[PDB]
Amino acid sequence: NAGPTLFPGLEGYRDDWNFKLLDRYEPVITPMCDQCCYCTYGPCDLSGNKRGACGIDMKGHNGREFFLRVITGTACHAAHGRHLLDHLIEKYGEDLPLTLGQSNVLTPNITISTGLSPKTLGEVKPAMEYVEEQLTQLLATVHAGQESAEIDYDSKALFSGSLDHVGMEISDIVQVAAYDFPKADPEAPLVEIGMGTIDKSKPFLCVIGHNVAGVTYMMDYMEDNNLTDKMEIAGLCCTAIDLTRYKEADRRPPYAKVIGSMSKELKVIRSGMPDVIVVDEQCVRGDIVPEAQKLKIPVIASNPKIMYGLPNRTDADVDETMEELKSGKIPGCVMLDYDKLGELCVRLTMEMAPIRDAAGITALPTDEELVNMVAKCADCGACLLACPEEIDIPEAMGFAKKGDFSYFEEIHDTCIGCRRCEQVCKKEIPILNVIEKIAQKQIAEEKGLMRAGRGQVSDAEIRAEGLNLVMGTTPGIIAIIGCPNYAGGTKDVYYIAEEFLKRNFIVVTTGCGAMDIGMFKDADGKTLYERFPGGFQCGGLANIGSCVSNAHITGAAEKVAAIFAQRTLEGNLAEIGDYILNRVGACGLAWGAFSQKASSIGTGCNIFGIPAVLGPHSSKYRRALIAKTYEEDKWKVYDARNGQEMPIPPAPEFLLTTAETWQEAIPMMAKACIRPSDNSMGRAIKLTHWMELHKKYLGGKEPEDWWKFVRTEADLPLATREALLKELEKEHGWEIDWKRKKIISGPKIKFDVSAQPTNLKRLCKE
Amino acid sequence: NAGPTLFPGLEGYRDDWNFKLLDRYEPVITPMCDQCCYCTYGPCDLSGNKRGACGIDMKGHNGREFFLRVITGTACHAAHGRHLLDHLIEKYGEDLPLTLGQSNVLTPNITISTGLSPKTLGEVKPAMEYVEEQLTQLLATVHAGQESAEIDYDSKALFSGSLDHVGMEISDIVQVAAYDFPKADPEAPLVEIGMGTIDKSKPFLCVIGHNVAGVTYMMDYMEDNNLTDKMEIAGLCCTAIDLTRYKEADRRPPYAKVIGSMSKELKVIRSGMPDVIVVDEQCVRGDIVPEAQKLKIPVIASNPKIMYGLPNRTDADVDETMEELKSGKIPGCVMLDYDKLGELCVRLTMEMAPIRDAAGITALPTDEELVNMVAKCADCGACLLACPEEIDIPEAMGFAKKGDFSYFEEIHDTCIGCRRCEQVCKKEIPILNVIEKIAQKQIAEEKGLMRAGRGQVSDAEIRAEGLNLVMGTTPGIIAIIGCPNYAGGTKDVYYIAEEFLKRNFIVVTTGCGAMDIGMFKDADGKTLYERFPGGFQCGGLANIGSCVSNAHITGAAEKVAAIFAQRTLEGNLAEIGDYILNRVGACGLAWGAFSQKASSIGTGCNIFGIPAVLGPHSSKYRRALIAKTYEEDKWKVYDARNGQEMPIPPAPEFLLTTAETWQEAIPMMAKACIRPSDNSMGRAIKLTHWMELHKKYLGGKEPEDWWKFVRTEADLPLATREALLKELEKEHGWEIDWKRKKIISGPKIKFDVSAQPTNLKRLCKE
Amino acid sequence: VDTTKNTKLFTSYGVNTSKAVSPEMAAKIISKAKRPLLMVGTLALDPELLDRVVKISKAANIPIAATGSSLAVLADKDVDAKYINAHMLGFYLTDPKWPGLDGNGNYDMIITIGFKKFYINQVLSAAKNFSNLKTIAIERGYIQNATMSFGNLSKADHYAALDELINAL
Amino acid sequence: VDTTKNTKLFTSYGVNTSKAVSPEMAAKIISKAKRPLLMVGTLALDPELLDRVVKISKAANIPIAATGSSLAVLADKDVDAKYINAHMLGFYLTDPKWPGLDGNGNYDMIITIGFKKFYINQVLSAAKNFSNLKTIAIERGYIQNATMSFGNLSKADHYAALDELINAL
Ligand code: SF4
Ligand code: SF4
Ligand code: SF4
Ligand code: SF4
Ligand code: SF4
Ligand code: SF4
Ligand SMILES: [Fe+3]
Ligand SMILES: [Fe+3]
Repeated sequence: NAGPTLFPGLEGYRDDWNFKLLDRYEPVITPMCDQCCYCTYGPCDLSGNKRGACGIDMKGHNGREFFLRVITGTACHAAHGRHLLDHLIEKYGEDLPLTLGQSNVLTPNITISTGLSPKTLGEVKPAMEYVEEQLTQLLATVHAGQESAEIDYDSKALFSGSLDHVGMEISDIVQVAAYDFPKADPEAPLVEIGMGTIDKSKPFLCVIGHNVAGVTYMMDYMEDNNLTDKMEIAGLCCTAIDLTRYKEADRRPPYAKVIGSMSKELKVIRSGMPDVIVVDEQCVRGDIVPEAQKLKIPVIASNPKIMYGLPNRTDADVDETMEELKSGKIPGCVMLDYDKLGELCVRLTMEMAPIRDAAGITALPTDEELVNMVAKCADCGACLLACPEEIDIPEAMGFAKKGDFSYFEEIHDTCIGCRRCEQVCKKEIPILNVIEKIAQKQIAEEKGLMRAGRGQVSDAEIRAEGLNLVMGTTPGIIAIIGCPNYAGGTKDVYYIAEEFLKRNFIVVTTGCGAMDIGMFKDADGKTLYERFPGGFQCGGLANIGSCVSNAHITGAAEKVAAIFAQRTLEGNLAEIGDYILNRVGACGLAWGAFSQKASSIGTGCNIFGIPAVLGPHSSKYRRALIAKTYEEDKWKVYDARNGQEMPIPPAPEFLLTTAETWQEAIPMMAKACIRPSDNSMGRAIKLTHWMELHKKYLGGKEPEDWWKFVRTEADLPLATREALLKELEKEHGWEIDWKRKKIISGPKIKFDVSAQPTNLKRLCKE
Repeated sequence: NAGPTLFPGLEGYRDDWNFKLLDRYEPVITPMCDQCCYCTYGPCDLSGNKRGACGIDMKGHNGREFFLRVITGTACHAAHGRHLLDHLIEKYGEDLPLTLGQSNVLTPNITISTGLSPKTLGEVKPAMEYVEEQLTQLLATVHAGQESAEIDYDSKALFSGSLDHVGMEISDIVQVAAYDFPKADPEAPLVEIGMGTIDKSKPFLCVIGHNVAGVTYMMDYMEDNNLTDKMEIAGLCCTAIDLTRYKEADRRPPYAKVIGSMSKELKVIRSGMPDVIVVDEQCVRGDIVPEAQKLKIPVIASNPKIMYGLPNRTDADVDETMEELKSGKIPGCVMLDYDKLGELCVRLTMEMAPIRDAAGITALPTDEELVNMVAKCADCGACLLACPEEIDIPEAMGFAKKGDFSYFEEIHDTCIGCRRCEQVCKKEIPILNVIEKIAQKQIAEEKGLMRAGRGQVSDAEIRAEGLNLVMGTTPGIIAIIGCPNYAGGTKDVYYIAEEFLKRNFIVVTTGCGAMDIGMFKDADGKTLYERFPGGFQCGGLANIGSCVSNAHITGAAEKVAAIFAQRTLEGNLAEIGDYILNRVGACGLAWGAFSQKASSIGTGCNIFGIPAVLGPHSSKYRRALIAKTYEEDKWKVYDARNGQEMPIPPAPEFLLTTAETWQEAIPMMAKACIRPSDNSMGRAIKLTHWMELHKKYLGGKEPEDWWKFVRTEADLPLATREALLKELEKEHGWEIDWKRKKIISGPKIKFDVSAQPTNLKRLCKE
Repeated sequence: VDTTKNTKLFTSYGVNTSKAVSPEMAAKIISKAKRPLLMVGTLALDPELLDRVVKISKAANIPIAATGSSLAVLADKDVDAKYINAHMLGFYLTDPKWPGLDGNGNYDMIITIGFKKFYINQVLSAAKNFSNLKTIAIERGYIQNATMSFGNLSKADHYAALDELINAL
Repeated sequence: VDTTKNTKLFTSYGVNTSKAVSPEMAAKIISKAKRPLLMVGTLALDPELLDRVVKISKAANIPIAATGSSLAVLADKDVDAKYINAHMLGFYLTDPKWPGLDGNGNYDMIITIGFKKFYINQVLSAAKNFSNLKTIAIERGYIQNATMSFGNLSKADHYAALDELINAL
């Protein structure tokens, strides 16, 4: 019954699938550095594809470096999962059932890799152990003198990507079950988001991190003490999404808020609004303590992965530790006991509010201070050179010197609040505070709504959308996910989500992307979550959840194959990815990808035949997967009906690439959804959206290669079918029958309703 | 009964022990690069201890980078262990007993971390799972936005080091048991070693790697087919040591040979002697395939961690795959099936020998070719700039142009055979082949003996040496281990081992160090293994085994505390390391450390209170642990008898440092063995060796600080006690009683036979 | 304008870096090319640079590879521009057998302009290490991974330098 | 001898590198130091360099920190040399409160010679990033992590340059 790969090892998918994917979507290596500094024989200059002292060449090393980022991302989601699993089993028992909503195929990723269909917390243990076991084998391959072939590091990376989604799945399903998160809910409640949503008069407990476990005790303590309306509790990064999913299965009104993405961490701290900061792990700034300290904000480290060299008070009495923190004797402490954490953070917050108000703190510079520091600028250009976004700060200073703050006001949203610029300013100008002071107006308006993390896509939704997706009449699944390291501001994901929602694609989002998507409103003052329904449906926008919830996106695609197509999941990744690559239109977008976790997630999507567009900074990961559209033999598959080779259109033309601007990204994503098995109506529809979006965002003319995706007159966009038939005859020489208006000759690929395109020979009838 | 740390997490040893170790032996950060290229916000210029865009400072990042090397090394030994454990359990059953020799404390490292005392293969599973679980948590901390404090990355690194020795222990005990390796054998057989020991007329199967599992099938096939005397089977790196430990528990004559360290890999290939090469994993060159191919040497990849992008033939028939390889159609293949591997490698070897001989191959350039290529040298200096050892090749070429090959002949032993120089030579001179051609004479003389991997130190030996080691009368344990990235040739470890063996220290060695130590002979033509007995005894030299056997070195020190001192091991690492740091004289030496594995091993020794001297290239790891000898308050501990603070001498003065030359290393190592609890005779003895070695290798004068280790006249070296008492009075002003010749005043530290020095307050009686 | 005095970098890819050229040197290098390509970005492209990109294309008759969404503004201009993703282009340029944008083969000189420095340095890292393709960056910033490049320039000096280059084509 | 024309490196630690100085510039920098230290290595120290190390110490009256096993050969020479491990020294030099080798405090100018380039560059990486200590390398190789350094030199030119420096002290 099961596929050929149960609990596979590193080589499991190598020859059967990965190498096939890698032959078409070729690794494009762009070194981030020309050297390797892994061991003492080095560093080695690998410029020009030279080999290191150990023998590995530049391409091999960069494959190795990308592989390292992937497994580091894989380990993050896994470590997260292991901690939730152990804690949750210890608190609620091994027999606690996995209640994730209306679905019978509960853990697709887990089932695919292990053949197991866990129904309880304890039943998930074997999958978690498998992942941890594989990660050790994978980290060992990063050691000098291990793999040297770029292509084999890529196969190892793709494999790790499949593991990442297993670990992410484990992470989210156990917390969805134990913490009563929404259950595949199309009507998950709208949560308020943005630095402007905070009630400055109330004490403010700010949490930054990923593991929501400790925060649940904070919230339980607040509810027990009737503090939910007296103080504010809001988070940054994933913990913000998960904490606002807590006990929301019944759709009760959210009482907590969400500040924003990782980009808001230094910005919210500099604002001085937080009274207490509690950090957990992952995507947590490394300068939080000294920054918090400037504004008398105590810092509590609640996870061993980040202790900041702070004194440990895990076994100390709460009252005394609170006195040490409120008095400012210590800037913060480590508190690893959850029972003590809840009370400590909430109480310290209530008590810190008055203390900090009495301190007479002026977080940002006064009007006078601003004018003075701006006048100090020497136009030396250092800040611009050090800015990761290459923002022209010297120009903004120049204009601000003469009362034109429009430049600084526009900079605010593009700036990622990293303060590299401040460290290089010889006049010691706190550049970030200059931007934030000038942006006060805009910040007060930073108020949006984000629909809570909904969880999985239900089997019911898969049955409703399965056929449509496969024929192509539903143009595809658009997944907007990932980090906020955008190159042009945070409104990009909004415009993109909107364009696609209006054209009726299925849009799902997670993490920082889900957050920013809800930070803007239209002329009527409505958010996209308000304008479009939250179901997994055409024209629907669903915030799947935190970054670990990305596992439900590949999970949904996997369920299309398992439920609609009735393919076997158990130990059968290759068949499932192959099915998706050939018949399920979809495209991911990680417009501001920055983290190692983003590389693993994207790589996981890739091994399942799902392409992804990343923002320009992503070019720094070192390895893209792009196909040569001009090489005929790169576009042939088998027809499972007979084993004969058959040609396929060049779609998608990549699996992992970068786009420069959001305007470019849109048409690229639309085109990326075209699939070999689209039926005639589906293709016509996909070609309509793509050709239209290409004209709208790239100059007004049609895509030069639009004709490469036409098998018959029925594939042609209906409204302009006439003019198009003309172009095919006119600029391509195709023979047309103007009586019935159809194509006689020209297409190199024929339409065949019964064809079974596959990259796997073993699935063919020979 | 058990200590406070069973199955500890990352923070387990942080406050109780690691931070105490780190306060005295301070992290010394020497960046290998001034930037960080971990994520897309970067790269970040961290020069001047600036902070990256994420907030982490330079020291934090370098702590993070060292930590990454450590966990990568930890994962290598662990992945190795997991593969042996699964395979061995599958082949011999879970109930197979761990037969490791005459010992009752079978797995010290495992017991310390887990409280478990496994007696069978299956009983080791829980420890292996623990390690894999922790490695996932550790790799996740390498992710951007996790830990930012250098000191906390160091604590996390020390913890990982303890894990590394757990994984190494697991690796070696399961193979010692299942493969009948020597059982703590002082008379393990001498094995021939060196490229000169090979019988060129016989077919030669060359194996490079670490996991011996597949090689055992090769050897089983040879024995079954009466080929042990017809062909040669020899290895490079650890697999060479383990394959020559195979079924040696009964001391049968070795029929296999050992080529050498990782430095011999390209050298042996260039010699053309190998007929077939089989690689496994770790420390395997990345250019083996193209180099082997030049001389028609088929390559077989037998481990998924290194597949070189080669075609997979795991499921193909042996006969046909052999035809593909002998015909040269494919340069090599992947063969992951052990049952097929044994037959395939051995048979291909027997069959390749004649084929390659008939080919008429001339591996190295002829006399004429050598003279010609040498005359081509332009003295452009490129090779010298690119040489990791900064060898003056242009000078050697200059002299060789006029018939003086003494320079090239001396270069041979210092050269690590990495060929970086060849890649930068514009005249395309195969510099490495020039050195090897000229070194033919010397290579033919490269014949030594290495005593086989003996395994653990038995309880009997611990009882025999325990007291002596603790009083100091046995000057200390000297561990010569690690890689061959030496800065001045491979004879250094020999001279060092000898100096110490003659002064009656207990010398143990492993890995590449064990190999080179046996590559030289004295005026009588005898090796150190022949001149000194193989027991764990004063004046004894024992080759513990391959790199995973290093676990028995910390294991022996741990058993001194468990058996001699009767301290509890279960979940009690801190007490054990503290005991060792205060009372067990020892010092490791990894003179040519290069690998990530070496950093983890050394870090593991460190957390157990064992200092280690590394070669100069090791400065590239980025973090050393050195104490300030001039700061009084860095040298105080508690007296467990009363809880009062007490001063201790500055010994050891570091935990992890580099030495530049072997002459400097010797006295440093001797001094490093001095311990606070030495009794009077012990101290006198340690001071004798150190002061004498310092005079012998560093100028003839006494160590300026020798007087800092004198508590009473009885601590003074007996032969020169007179003159010394003079110096103390003369150059220090101490009051002497010349009648009985003793010290009246001067020592800042008193002798107290009942004192209980400890860095752990919790162990004191308050 | 002196376009070679400032070659500061925040971070480095290593020991290999572009040679800083003057406006006249760049003009001569470009005129000598047999089959040049003008690779245009969008994120650092402003109206002033757009005008100059058009004049360079015309003055030297160089086809334009409109990357990102630059074709959005180049479309209503009298130039030979065709859309192509920068990452894809950076890859294709390393393939000797690529038919190119007009089907007549690859190019012998790539001229980059209008890109953020981090993005073009990455795309260019491929050609730099895996091809012998010559590239010339004419941005207001010093580009390490080009064969040659202008040094860091004030916006005004950039506009001036490009005008000097145009006057020399 | 021209000791500033060749500053080639195989690999780089980054954008920050030492300023190449001439033999006369090095002489002036060293004479101006109030409390200089001559940090001597062993692996690249030959008999010819040993003789020059002695003359520099004497001509400028600079105490010597004999690292590695250099004291082995400096011991029978008429100089003020004291043994200290290089790694330890590199660490201590970054501590303002270090009493130094004679107990009279730290130094204001470190002169390095006789080291392999990779080792001294590493030891020096600490002072470079975590101190404002000035260092001057006078090896036959260009040292990136020193404040200033000679460029790459042939052995003969090195010997000549050191003689010119000595004649200028
Ligand atoms: S791993 Fe290889 S390429 Fe990297 S520093 Fe070591 S020898 Fe050089
Ligand atoms: S804080 Fe903003 S302006 Fe400053 S370097 Fe970071 S992104 Fe650029
Ligand atoms: S670094 Fe400071 S002084 Fe220089 S241009 Fe920027 S804000 Fe002005
Ligand atoms: S991890 Fe931090 S220091 Fe490193 S590249 Fe990313 S932002 Fe820069
Ligand atoms: S092969 Fe030998 S001479 Fe050449 S770079 Fe390597 S160590 Fe130096
Ligand atoms: S790189 Fe070649 S030509 Fe130049 S000095 Fe070395 S051996 Fe001679
Ligand atoms: Fe996240
Ligand atoms: Fe080894």
